[PDB]
Amino acid sequence: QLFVSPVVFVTLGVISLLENILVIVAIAKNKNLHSPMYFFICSLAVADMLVSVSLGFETIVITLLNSTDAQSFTVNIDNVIDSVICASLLASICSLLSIAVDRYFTIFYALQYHNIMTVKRVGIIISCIWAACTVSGILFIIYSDSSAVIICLITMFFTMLALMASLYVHMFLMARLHGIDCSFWNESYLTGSRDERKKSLLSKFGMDEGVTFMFIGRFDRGQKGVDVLLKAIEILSSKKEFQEMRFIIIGKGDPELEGWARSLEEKHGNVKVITEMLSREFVRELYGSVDFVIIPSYFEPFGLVALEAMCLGAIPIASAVGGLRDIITNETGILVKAGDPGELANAILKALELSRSDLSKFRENCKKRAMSFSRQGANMKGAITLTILIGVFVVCWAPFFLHLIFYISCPQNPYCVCFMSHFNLYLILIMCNSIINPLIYALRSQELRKTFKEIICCYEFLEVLFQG
Amino acid sequence: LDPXRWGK
Ligand SMILES: [Ca+2]
Repeated sequence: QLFVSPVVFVTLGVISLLENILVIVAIAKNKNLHSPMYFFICSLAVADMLVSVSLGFETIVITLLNSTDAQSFTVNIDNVIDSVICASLLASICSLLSIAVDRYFTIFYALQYHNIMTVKRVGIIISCIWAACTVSGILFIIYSDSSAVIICLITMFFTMLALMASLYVHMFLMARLHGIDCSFWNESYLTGSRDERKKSLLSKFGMDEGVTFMFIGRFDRGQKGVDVLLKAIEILSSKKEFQEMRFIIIGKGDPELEGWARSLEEKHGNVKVITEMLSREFVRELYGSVDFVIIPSYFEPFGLVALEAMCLGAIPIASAVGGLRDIITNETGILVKAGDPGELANAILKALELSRSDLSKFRENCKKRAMSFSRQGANMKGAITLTILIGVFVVCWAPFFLHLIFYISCPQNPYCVCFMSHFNLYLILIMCNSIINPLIYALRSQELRKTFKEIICCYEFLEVLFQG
Repeated sequence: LDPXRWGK
């Protein structure tokens, strides 16, 4: 068994002690941190220090009975220390998952999630988590010799591992497939008013002024859904409201589908078809000129195609599918059933009646909604903070949990025991989780860094009046 | 009475 000096356990437990009370004191003393996310961080800080304090208390205890030399007092104080550690570890996971649930809802349903999660509601949830964790922690240590408990602890680590893997491929690997580029999709690249650009755009195609609906994508059957839009135009073409609408269909692909599209372009007059792929700069101008963009996709994993349109005031009419369903709300667009040309055509009729009011507030909601999905926004930065916190937890607890796997899968294997003999190294690594976590909050929260500086100045004054 | 649990 690899020996580590008991001072190391007591030292790091003290550093983790002062660090985590500073975290709890700061959030409590700062009303600017009275949000559900920081409340769940506070519960993680409590479970962090309780693990490090118990481990430092355990090594101090163990050293004491190495000098006195009852067997019943050992088992009692051992089951109590280990139960506090077990309960805090379960709370450590529940708090991390609660931050994940907080981040997911603060990103896609921000206004809603803020209303249910009142300052009361966080209290019951955090208390309910610690109640179930303390109960489960005691039951786990009682049956610490059962294969069900060790497998239960192992399964909860693999879920945190799978969640960290999911967040890594989302926020880093595919950070670039669903991330909105605000440096390019900006209103500042436009000049004049909206009707100014729209009238100039409709004049470029030799067309009268009307409510403009625009489609851009690939011409295929059963994907981007241009076949649905062509059928929807044919439906509306027989109605009297068709004359007030203007349609700009852009795309290349199925030669029989554009021959369809080009046939209606020759049949009506308020329909313009462009069978080439235009530059992204022209697409940007069209987003700030047309009134609505129609995204009738059969399958759309990322709502990025919507976010770019809503950046320039374009109100999306998309299928409630994949990313479009999560991006577009009732205040920022119109959703329809995928593959339904009749349901689609009704949304253009709804958008036609909607255009008879002042849509400036609607377009401002779209710009504001798409703005909140920027990587530099507070929502994306919170999910990156959650990914750092879970990555730190997985790395710090991985050696201990591999040791747990070896304990039930190969305790006799001559080099499972070689890994198992370094158990003390995995213990101090566990306490490093409660030391790195406060540092993570500091470099990821600008407000928490400000409260930390106000305390070192009050701690510099906590010695003047102390000694004088 | 060991440091942590499952160390043995
Ligand atoms: Ca113990």
